[PDB]
Amino acid sequence: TRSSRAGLQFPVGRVHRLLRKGNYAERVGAGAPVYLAAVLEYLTAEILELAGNAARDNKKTRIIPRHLQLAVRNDEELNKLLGRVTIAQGGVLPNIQSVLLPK
Amino acid sequence: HRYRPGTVALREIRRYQKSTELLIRKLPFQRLVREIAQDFKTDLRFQSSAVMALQEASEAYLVALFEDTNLCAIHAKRVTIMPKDIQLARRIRGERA
Amino acid sequence: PHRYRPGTVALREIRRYQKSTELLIRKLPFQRLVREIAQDFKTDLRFQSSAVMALQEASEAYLVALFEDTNLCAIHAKRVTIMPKDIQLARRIRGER
Amino acid sequence: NIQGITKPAIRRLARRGGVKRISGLIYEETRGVLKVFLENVIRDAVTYTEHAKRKTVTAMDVVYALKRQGRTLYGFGG
Amino acid sequence: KVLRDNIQGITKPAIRRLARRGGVKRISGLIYEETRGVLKVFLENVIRDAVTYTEHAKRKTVTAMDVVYALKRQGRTLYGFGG
Amino acid sequence: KTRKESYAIYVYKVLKQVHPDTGISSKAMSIMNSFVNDVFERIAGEASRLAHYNKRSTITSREIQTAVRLLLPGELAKHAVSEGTKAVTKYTSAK
Repeated sequence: TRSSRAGLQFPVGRVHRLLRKGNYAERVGAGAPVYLAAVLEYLTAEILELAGNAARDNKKTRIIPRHLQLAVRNDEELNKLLGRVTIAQGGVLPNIQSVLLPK
Repeated sequence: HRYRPGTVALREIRRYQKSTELLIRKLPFQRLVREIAQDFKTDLRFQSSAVMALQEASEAYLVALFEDTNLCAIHAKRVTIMPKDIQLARRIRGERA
Repeated sequence: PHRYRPGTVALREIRRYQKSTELLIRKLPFQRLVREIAQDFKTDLRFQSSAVMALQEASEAYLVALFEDTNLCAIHAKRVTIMPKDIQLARRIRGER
Repeated sequence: NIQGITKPAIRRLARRGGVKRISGLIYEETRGVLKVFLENVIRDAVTYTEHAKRKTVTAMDVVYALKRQGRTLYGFGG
Repeated sequence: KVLRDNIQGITKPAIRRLARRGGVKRISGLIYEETRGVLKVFLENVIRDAVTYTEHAKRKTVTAMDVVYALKRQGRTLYGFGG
Repeated sequence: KTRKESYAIYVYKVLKQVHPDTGISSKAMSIMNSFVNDVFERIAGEASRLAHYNKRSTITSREIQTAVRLLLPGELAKHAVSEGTKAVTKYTSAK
């Protein structure tokens, strides 16, 4: 493969195909399917990280959409990135405005 | 014993922000969807996932919207949301004119 | 002597600045500012004089758009004076950070 | 039909929304709002179906529509 | 030569002038600093991006185009300067 | 019965790399796959304009790189460039 040759889990082949076929440019370098597959791999790790955490915190062995949402909205940097994305079955973070609380 | 005005409203907020289940019964929603589309094209079929997709997108949107609505209510030293808030929310979003 | 009442010149000035298109921030200050911020990102940068002028065009537009929506927030609160908290509500709602 | 969007359903959405107290006129306002929303999304959706020469509006037409409109949704074949 | 405190170039009469074209009549005194705050987050955003284009184009000079591309990126498209 | 692709299995392998004793639902799996494709477009897209902007025909690791720096928030970008520059050099090692 090449996932091997770059220590990646993410299909370095698949990616090289998709760049060429998805009409981004005439020609496509050798490093880029690797650079990108990596960045894709990197980021899917950070999510899987904090969601899993969240599934532990929420006492489950399996990650459901909520755990993703919690991971995402609680992370300041990830939340920005997915600033315009609604995640199916995410729900919302619990947040109740002060002045609404009892006295 | 009776619970006071807004006490059950407070308990309900907690309950819904803790859950991720959809809040409009999917059947009348589904009928609303077909109605609206018929106005664009006749004799049409929907994938059940196509209806869910719409449902999720719409609710998520409305919730977000109430959030921002609610802030305007609060901005006006109020605690009740009112149509004039929604209009301001949307106006500033640049949704409405 | 003579003294225009409070708010009288404001209304005048609004009308003045709403007729014209000429930039409102002074040219030189503006540039010094942009050169700073850019330095603090990478040293040893030069600018096409038109590239500053672009950023300013883009800057004022934004802020005028901003004040517009700030102003609405002041008015939402049965007020006529704009306040940091107003700006703050506009930006939350615009979904800025 | 539209009035099929029940008052209690609209209440729940506002509760998940963080809202404590709700005026009567809201409920109808919500409806126009929701309507406008679906319309635009379904208009774009259908246009995709019309262009795909399909009787079936798919999930992907929807998904493509939401993208177009900057309301991207995950979980239906991104 | 070193550059310091330039945001205070954004004088109060100007932050005023903009607010007027903005339809604002009455301005609270705590506004002028918040505006500078905002203008800064704004310029830091466009120029972070403008610059990234300039670095990619392997240049020491930032062009009208790098700016315009940045704005387009940030969903604040601008006509009048190329593109 | 059509052979529809995804990133599913690799998402999993990476899941094991980070949380060995944890699993995932189909519903969340879709979200991970959506997430991947979205991010892939956004980066690929930026890269694409980058090339054009610079009157050049090739999308190299460099284009991808700067694309990443425009697309990502300060910290997340930072690590991304790492993993990016790393796996590339490690790739150009082997042959």
